[PDB]
Amino acid sequence: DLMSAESKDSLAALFSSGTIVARIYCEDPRNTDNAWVETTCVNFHDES
Amino acid sequence: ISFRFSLDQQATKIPINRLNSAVAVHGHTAEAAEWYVPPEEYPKSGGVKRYLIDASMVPLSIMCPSYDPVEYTHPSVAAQPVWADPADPRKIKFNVKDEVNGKVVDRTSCHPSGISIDSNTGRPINPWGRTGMTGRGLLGKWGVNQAADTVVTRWKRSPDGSILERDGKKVLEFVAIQRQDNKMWAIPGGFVDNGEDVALTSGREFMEEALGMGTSADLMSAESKDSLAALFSSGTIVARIYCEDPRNTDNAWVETTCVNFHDESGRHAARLKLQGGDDAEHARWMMVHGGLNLFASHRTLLQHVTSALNAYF
Amino acid sequence: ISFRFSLDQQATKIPINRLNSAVA
Amino acid sequence: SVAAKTLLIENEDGKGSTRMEVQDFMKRFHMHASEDDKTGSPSTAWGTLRFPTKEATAPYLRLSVNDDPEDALLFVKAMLAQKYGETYDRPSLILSVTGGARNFTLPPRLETAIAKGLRLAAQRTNAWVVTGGTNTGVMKLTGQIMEALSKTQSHFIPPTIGIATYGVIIGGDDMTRGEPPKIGLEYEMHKKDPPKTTPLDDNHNLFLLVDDGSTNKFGKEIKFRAAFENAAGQAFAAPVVTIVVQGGPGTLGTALQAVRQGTPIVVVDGSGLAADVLAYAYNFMHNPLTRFKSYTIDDLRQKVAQTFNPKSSQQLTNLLDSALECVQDPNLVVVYSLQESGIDEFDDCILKAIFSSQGKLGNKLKQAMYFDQLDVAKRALSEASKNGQHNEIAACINDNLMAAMMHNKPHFVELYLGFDAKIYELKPSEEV
Amino acid sequence: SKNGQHNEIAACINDNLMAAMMHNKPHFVELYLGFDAKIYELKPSEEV
Ligand SMILES: Nc1ncnc2c1ncn2[C@@H]1O[C@H](COP(=O)(O)OP(=O)(O)OC[C@H]2O[C@@H](O)[C@H](O)[C@@H]2O)[C@@H](O)[C@H]1O
Ligand SMILES: Nc1ncnc2c1ncn2[C@@H]1O[C@H](COP(=O)(O)O)[C@@H](O)[C@H]1O
Ligand SMILES: O=P(O)(O)OC[C@H]1O[C@@H](O)[C@H](O)[C@@H]1O
Ligand SMILES: [Mg+2]
Ligand SMILES: [Mg+2]
Ligand SMILES: [Mg+2]
Repeated sequence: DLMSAESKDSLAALFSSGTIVARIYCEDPRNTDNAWVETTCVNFHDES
Repeated sequence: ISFRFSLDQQATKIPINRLNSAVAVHGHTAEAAEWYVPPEEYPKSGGVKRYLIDASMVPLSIMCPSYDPVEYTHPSVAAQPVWADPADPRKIKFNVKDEVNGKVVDRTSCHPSGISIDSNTGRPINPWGRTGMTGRGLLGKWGVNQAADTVVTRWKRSPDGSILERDGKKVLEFVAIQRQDNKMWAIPGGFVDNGEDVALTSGREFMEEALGMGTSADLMSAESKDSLAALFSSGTIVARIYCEDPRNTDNAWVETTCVNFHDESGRHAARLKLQGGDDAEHARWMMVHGGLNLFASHRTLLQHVTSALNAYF
Repeated sequence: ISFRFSLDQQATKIPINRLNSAVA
Repeated sequence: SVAAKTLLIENEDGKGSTRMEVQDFMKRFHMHASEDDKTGSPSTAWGTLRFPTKEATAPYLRLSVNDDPEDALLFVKAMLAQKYGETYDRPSLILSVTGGARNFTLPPRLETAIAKGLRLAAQRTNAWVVTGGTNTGVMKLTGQIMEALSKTQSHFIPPTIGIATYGVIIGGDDMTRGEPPKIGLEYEMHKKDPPKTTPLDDNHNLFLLVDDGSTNKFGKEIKFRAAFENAAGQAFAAPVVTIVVQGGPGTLGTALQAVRQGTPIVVVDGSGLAADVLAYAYNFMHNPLTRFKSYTIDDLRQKVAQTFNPKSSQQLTNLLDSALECVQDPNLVVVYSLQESGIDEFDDCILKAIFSSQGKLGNKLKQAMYFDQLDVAKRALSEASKNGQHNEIAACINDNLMAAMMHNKPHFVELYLGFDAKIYELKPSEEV
Repeated sequence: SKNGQHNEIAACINDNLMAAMMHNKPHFVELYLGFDAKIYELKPSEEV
């Protein structure tokens, strides 16, 4: 369903402060020699 | 429970490595140029209407050939008082301190580009956008009308003495006046007089408006005067911005310097006897928050005060 | 009441950007 | 009964009442033929209404929005003075009950608890209860409370004044046309008028129909109601206490006008709708207790949007701004909780609202004496004792001791005698 | 009561009051009667 639109402002407020904590190589079981997954991790921390 | 919360927020309190993921939520309506457009009816003008323009057509970089502003000057300004510049703006130097009758006037704008002078009439053009109206209107000085605002603040305290806390930040409280002309609450302040600085103007307007001491109430006890002098000795200029004032025109606009007088202990602020005088009707202590409905761009000024003091907003 | 006051003053404890309006 | 030809209106000096003809006094009330009209025409809509199963008749007056509330106050005083004589029992408390009328749905326990508190306060203080004039919601409930109150009384019956906007009343058309002194006109609540659908409450003792030249528009009587209560409060030197239970947008406007005119309000938290919004706003701005540190302007805005349905951002901003403007002064708002605090503390909230005003100190001591709260009176006297205040204390201590003897409160008599009240310098209210 | 929930409360209050009478718990009977349970709208479990 569609979000109430006052709740949307809160979610936008949550997503405005993110810190990239790591950019590492994944230990993913689907990895091969010609295709591998590497991840960028974004942390959204809610202090309050 | 109060100490546990206070010690807990005293612990996990807190442009590079910063990412904005709001574009996933909104989409193409992430940010827009939400500039200021003054209301159609000019205040105290007897029904004189401006030339209506959309908020997306205002900046001076944009061409806009369909522009026919109205020339209006108020009768009070046209009667030529002491604080009003002459109707012919020639021989006046802008962007530097200019001497009128041996008195210094600032005339410098906080805009980075500066004030540009029209070659045809010699009148200044407002760098902050179009307003649909030429002439001076209710403003007495061509170009930048320097205003000084006085935000006298104290921490909002309960009878037990503990400061009220909302959203993990301490709550401020400021002196607010009800304006005589339009009955909207506002920060005390006024236009900078000729030959005077921001210090004198800020103090004088706060004394005249919030306290009513401008030759109309009574003389202060003289022990109380030392406390008021102690309060006024530590002020920090928090912002120098362009006002979203409805009286602004293309040739006269208000720009404010905001001076914050913060009372950390709260002793000097509690000895003030608030009583509206001069061009203020009522004065009261009012809680600072983001949902305040104040005159012009005073919410931005309060935002700057709370940003500087790490208070709730 | 003593700790509340002490913790409260331990929080909001505090020539350039300084203005003196005592002349008014 | 024989129709009155002359009426006794109390003078503006407050020293006696002069007798003059009814049409001469009644000339000052106006009506609007249409919205466009400003100057107006003579009213011609005043008299008494007879309701089914009610023995007594209720006076009604249709007046305009620009009319002086002191004149309407003089009208109410003149009728009571006519019916019960010059020395009728003056009110020491004006209790205004406002709130939800259509969508006023509540659990039975909350009503009974508010009803018990309202009934006790009303019976102990001989209060004038001012609600709306219609037969819906909390006003109808309050009407039932004063209906039960009206049976145990023997001589003096406190008026239940209903102030309603004219134009919504189904018996409005019948009452205005005709011979101005209408004695005992029958009111038909079941009769079908096509445009209007709201009938008058049969338990209200007097009706003020405020007119502005409109039809089927509500909330036009709010400014006059606040002004009339304030005018009445100044005239009888009695505190005015507004009580807010549930409510829609006009209840918010009623509370806004009440707080602007200096009248304290008592908001019943936990009853839902506008009362929850007002209580949330007050707790966010003033309450230092810990549960309210997570309160925010955004959640308050969400509450206003979910309750009132403003349908636009500017409307939401005006309602939110008005709600925040109501609870700006912490003294003028008293929040009662029907689900957190105790059952017998509603009268303490009403007394706290009375105590929160500025003047009428002798009346405030009298009000404390009526509710049987010595500690409150003792604290007020102790604060006055610490604050010097010898002139104000000496002028009112004698009448308060006298009042304590008349209303049979011996603990208050010993208390007042302990606070430097000489027994032989007591004075009577009237002159022999 | 605080959470509104009027539909779920009204559907189950009658049977609970009935059950309280069958298992001999008078304090629960007074409690359930205080929480807006009309005495004459009580219904039997089986059909006669
Ligand atoms: N005094 C009234 N009497 C009857 N019906 C009313 C009244 N006021 C409004 N209504 C109807 O009820 C609908 C909404 O109901 P509420 O939300 O209960 O209206 P509310 O704003 O609470 O009522 C305000 C009025 O109530 C009085 O206590 C007070 O004097 C105020 O004028 C409105 O659309 C309107 O048709
Ligand atoms: N630059 C100015 N521009 C407009 N009005 C001014 C100015 N200087 C003084 N005034 C006068 O001061 C009044 C209010 O300003 P103030 O009292 O300084 O807050 C105005 O209504 C004018 O009468
Ligand atoms: O002379 P008044 O109108 O009182 O003062 C000017 C005000 O108009 C606002 O833009 C300024 O910030 C200033 O507060
Ligand atoms: Mg001024
Ligand atoms: Mg000013
Ligand atoms: Mg000035």
